[PDB]
Amino acid sequence: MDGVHDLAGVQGFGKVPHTVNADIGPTFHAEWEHLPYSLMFAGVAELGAFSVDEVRYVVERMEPRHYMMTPYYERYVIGVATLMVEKGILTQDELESLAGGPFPLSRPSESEGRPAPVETTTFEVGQRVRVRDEYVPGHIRMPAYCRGRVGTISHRTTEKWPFPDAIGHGRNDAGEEPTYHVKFAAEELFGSDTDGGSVVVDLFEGYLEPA
Amino acid sequence: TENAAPAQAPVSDRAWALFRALDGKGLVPDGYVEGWKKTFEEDFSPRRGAELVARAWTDPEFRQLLLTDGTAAVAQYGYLGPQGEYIVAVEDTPTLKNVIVCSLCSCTAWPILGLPPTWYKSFEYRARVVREPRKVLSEMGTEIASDIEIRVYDTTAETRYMVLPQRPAGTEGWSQEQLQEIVTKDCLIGVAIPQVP
Ligand SMILES: [Fe+3]
Ligand SMILES: [Mg+2]
Repeated sequence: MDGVHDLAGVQGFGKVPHTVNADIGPTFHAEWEHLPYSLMFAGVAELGAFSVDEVRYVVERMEPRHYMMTPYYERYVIGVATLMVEKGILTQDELESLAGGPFPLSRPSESEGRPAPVETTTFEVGQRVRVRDEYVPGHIRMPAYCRGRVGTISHRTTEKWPFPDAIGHGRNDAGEEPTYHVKFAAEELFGSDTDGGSVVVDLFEGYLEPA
Repeated sequence: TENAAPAQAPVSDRAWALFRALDGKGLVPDGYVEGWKKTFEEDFSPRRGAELVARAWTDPEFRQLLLTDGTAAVAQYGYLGPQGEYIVAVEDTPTLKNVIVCSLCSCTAWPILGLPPTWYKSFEYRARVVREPRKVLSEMGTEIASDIEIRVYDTTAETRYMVLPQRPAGTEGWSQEQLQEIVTKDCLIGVAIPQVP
């Protein structure tokens, strides 16, 4: 999904609000902040109602201006609540009654997702690969800066996982694929307009093709 | 107004409403969220990654395991966990500085780095460090010379990373505890270099 959440490479932001080893304060800075992760794991591990990938996608589905003005942990309150309503476990009515006020949720998905691709290749370390020039309106774990670009394999994982573009939609056809550490030169991703050296993206097999 | 925020109840009230809606239906086991809060606050910690770095710095055999099968190395300490089940450690060298981000959200090796800090989840870091990591680190207080390659790892799938920083001069002969003390959270994320007094 080419949403505002795909922020790498966006220009115009100011300083990162940190200097090295500065005080970051407690793990939680308000008494509710442990609830989004905790209730995510209840949903995943206790209710079996959704996957972690579906949490990433529902946060991607926040209305874009809503995403941009909402603090991190509140985005996950909104996302987990949205999933609980979408999966039939809760209603928005009861959430607003308990909350005492409006509780707008993420927007409905505009894609049913897609299966794990049928034809892929097992790549070896050192091989050159290109990121498939594909547009996916639902969930995908490919930041757009690497779409269509060429890099080299640094690592093939020794484990496999369900394809995000399927399991992020709760589909039954996510299969399993390894992922690859793909090293891109900074100039391949941003031309002259970078001060970096290389960028390594961890890309599912189904996002890649031989160069 | 145009582009105005939607009306919303205070976030605390929304978050506790989500809790009560689920707990009222018997879907949240007793002590379940309190259990997680304690795990997040007390067990997941950058002191674990510091311990791993200090071990690597004084034990070449472990250093080699950590760099080739980070999962196995971490498991020897019992530090695998949620968002830290497949670990890859990346080593800094005299010509290479590694830095980690999740540009798409906040993915972090929770059990050995701790939950990410607010700044790591900021739009500023997420947007900028992939494209201008040298300038970002400089602004953050870390100068990386022109002759050093910077390599940014974007945590886009299930690999969870930790940086193995270079061991600084002036620590020869230190004990593992002494070494652990100068490996901070920011060292493990890669935006800081360990400092010697
Ligand atoms: Fe993330
Ligand atoms: Mg975009």
